[PDB]
Amino acid sequence: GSKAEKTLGDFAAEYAKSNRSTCKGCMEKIEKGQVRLSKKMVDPEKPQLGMIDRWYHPGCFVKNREELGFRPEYSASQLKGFSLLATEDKEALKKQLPGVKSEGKRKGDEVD
Ligand SMILES: [Zn+2]
Repeated sequence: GSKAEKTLGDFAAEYAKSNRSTCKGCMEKIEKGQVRLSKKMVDPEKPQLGMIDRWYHPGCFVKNREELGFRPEYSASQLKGFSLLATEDKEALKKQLPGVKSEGKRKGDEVD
């Protein structure tokens, strides 16, 4: 099967469908109807349950980005489903954690 271009295959973004998600970045519950992010990794406080989709707030996932293992080549523009958020949230995620384009992600010479 073909490789993905919208995600690096390690972290995700969506609106919070529920208050059942809790931010591991500060240990407070994530609010329904606003953005929530997660990373896939084995939980370091309970490794026995294996790789989980560990949830974080829009501020907190940037605060621990370097613990989560982000690099500029694959910032918030490489989260799952990021493109389906509102334009103001897509801008605000990049404004805190922006991705490098110099790899040739969009030159204006792809489909044009
Ligand atoms: Zn938080």
